[PDB]
Amino acid sequence: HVFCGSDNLQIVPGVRIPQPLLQQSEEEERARLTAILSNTIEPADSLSSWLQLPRESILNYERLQAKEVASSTEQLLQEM
Repeated sequence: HVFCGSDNLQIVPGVRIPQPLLQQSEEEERARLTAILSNTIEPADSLSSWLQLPRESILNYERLQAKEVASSTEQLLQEM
């Protein structure tokens, strides 16, 4: 998904990385890459949108860690 690209590359749904310019100057392309990196915005659901992970997997992971900490705090309450 990342390296294989031709004339256009969309690694995450909100960012497009074009191919190097025809004029082929490394300074200008460096500036262009830095600018297009700066213009990006990272959404709150980046872990599921920017990555290829489904939302269900992220929710399942959050639920698993929540139940783990809930079990630990339940036990600690018994420990007194």
